[PDB]
Amino acid sequence: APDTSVSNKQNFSTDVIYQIFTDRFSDGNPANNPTGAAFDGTCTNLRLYCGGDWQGIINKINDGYLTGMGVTAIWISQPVENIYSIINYSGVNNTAYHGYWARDFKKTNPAYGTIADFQNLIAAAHAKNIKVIIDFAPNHTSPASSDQPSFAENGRLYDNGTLLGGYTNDTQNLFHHNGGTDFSTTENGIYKNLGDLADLNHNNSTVDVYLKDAIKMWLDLGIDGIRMDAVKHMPFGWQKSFMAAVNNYKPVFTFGEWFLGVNEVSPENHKFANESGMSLLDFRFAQKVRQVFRDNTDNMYGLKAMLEGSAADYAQVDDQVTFIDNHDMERFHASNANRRKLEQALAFTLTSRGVPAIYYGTEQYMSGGTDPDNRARIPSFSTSTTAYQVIQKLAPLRKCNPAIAYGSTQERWINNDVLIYERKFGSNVAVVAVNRNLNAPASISGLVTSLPQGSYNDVLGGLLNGNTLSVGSGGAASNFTLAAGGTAVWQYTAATATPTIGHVGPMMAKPGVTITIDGRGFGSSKGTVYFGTTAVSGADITSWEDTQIKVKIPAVAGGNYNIKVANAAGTASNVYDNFEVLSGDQVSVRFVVNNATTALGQNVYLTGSVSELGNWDPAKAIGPMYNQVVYQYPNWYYDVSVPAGKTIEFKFLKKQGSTVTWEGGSNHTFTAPSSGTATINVNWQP
Ligand SMILES: OC[C@H]1O[C@H](O[C@H]2[C@H](O)[C@@H](O)[C@@H](O)O[C@@H]2CO)[C@H](O)[C@@H](O)[C@@H]1O
Ligand SMILES: OC[C@H]1O[C@H](O[C@H]2[C@H](O)[C@@H](O)[C@@H](O)O[C@@H]2CO)[C@H](O)[C@@H](O)[C@@H]1O
Ligand SMILES: OC[C@H]1O[C@H](O[C@H]2[C@H](O)[C@@H](O)[C@@H](O)O[C@@H]2CO)[C@H](O)[C@@H](O)[C@@H]1O
Ligand SMILES: [Ca+2]
Ligand SMILES: [Ca+2]
Repeated sequence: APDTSVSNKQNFSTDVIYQIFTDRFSDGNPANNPTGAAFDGTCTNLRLYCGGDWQGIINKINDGYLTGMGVTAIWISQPVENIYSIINYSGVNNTAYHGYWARDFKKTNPAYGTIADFQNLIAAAHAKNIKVIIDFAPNHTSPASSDQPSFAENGRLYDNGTLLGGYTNDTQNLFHHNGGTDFSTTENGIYKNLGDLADLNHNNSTVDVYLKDAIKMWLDLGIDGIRMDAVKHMPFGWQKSFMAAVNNYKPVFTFGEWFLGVNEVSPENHKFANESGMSLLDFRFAQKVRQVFRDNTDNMYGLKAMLEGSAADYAQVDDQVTFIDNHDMERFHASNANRRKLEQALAFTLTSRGVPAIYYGTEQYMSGGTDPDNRARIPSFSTSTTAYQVIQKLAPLRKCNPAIAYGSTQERWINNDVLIYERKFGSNVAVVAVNRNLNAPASISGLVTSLPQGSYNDVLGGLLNGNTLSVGSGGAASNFTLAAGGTAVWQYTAATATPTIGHVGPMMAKPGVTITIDGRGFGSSKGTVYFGTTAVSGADITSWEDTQIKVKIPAVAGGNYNIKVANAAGTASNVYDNFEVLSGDQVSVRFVVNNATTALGQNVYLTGSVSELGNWDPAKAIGPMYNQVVYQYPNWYYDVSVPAGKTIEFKFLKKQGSTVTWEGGSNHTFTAPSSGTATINVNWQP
């Protein structure tokens, strides 16, 4: 099938996501609605259930609402069984309508539906070419109080109705018993509770295995992607081990939530996105779009910087999920603000790099502050708004114009208020002009593009006051005026004659797994795929088309590789880098080193005998290690993903800048478990 097909669970770049809060979309089946003091059919009390379900979702899909808009994927609330307790948070009653308070991951939330409802959901969606994504939140169970076992459901965890354990008297130690985090350090928000939420302990085998098994069920249910909650609050290594489990079974596009504040830029965030096996919600894009188009606290120059920098910081920028708002911020649209801002920001996001996500009700200009305020019931299914039409006109271009889905980004004109960018992929080009100034037009002269000579109509049809464009020879545009609040899109498409790789997924897996290579100009006859210098052809290439290739990863040694393709005639493609070949199935192991005392600005790292550990390369060492919560300095710890059942040799080191100090003696040695987790404790050899 082509790259754009609904069946492509590895690439969401040509798609447009619609983020839905199940409870607040549509109640197609009142019968499953909760009753009593947990329900509010008026949905005036934003903390109880309003009754939205899967059925309601099916209904909107079938009656043309989402399809009419151009949406091609839907992202919904965590489907698992939540707690039933109404929780009084100082006079206010709170229900689990949000689905973030899990009690059993192998069961559904009856307020949303039955498994059969779920299966119908996927069916209906699929039938209409819409992919399905679900939230997944393995960091915790529910709000619990260690000495007030009667409070809520005491963070109890079940396994398909079977009681695993509770927060009080946690002998098995399923949970963390370290107190609450003050979000002070990365280490602090990982090993402590998020408020009163029962913190799961990924280091306990039971927990480890339970979670890995739970996600398979859903995978077996046919989901197209997973949205991970609180990735920044769980151990990185465990998460990488989780990714491996998914990818080594049934790979699906996975993205996590790692909140970034205004003007915040984190290297940890980059690294996670680059090596964990999942991509992230592009908080950096979001924050910056808001400042520029909404709060007006930065200008075009700032957008431009975020664009060029992110491109450099993320190994796979096109896998970052963009948006303008979501359930964790106030609605972009403000009561009394000019709608044109929300419109401009939608246009922008839609034609920009990444995977655009639209928060339900945006197209309806919903207003609302922070939680619970940004979680109201969509008040209407009108296709008549300007926003609905914007999406409707742009969304489809992600499928038909590869420049938009996979192209580079390039600034071609700019000032404080204006920004003209060019996207390019093969013989495809898209040019976008935005004039944030709602009061002043701009004189546009000196514009050069890669567009062929000719005239171009605004793809928006003038909806946002766009205009036509006249490109002369040399792609130089003739002078024009860009109306105040003006937005225009122009484009050029044509066949690509040379193999050009636009995307790869999954990006990390063991040999034998089939990966997906999307692009253009691959031709129709099988060619060759290169993993590094190793060539793959024939049978192992399970399928080959012009825009997509499916191939089994050869049994090469664990590591990082570049991928490349060559057509049947031997013409080679561009290189796609950063593919990680695992050394085998993975397990999560806690490494602990005793008495490794450092000096300031000097940390301990870990390295060893396998690719998962850097292969003795200090530039690729794991770390820096943690040292405050679980184990206190001078003891250091760290949760690492390693090849299951393999015998491994390792050593700790002290780095400072790029200046290294090795532990003395001989490598330590250990054999990873076949499954479950383990804890290796040793002392620093001087
Ligand atoms: O002529 C190519 C030139 O076009 C754009 O420069 C603009 C500039 O952004 C505007 O602020 C204004 O000064 O007009 C210039 C065109 O004369 C690209 O930004 C620039 O890099 C490029 O060289
Ligand atoms: O908190 C992590 C911190 O640990 C290391 O610093 C040690 C320092 O070397 C010791 O002499 C002692 O004063 O305790 C510090 C930890 O609290 C790393 O040197 C440092 O970079 C790192 O942030
Ligand atoms: O370079 C591969 C080599 O790396 C490690 O050797 C360290 C050694 O442990 C240190 O004491 C120090 O002398 O630097 C060596 C790196 O050149 C592993 O110990 C070793 O097995 C491996 O071959
Ligand atoms: Ca219902
Ligand atoms: Ca945690």
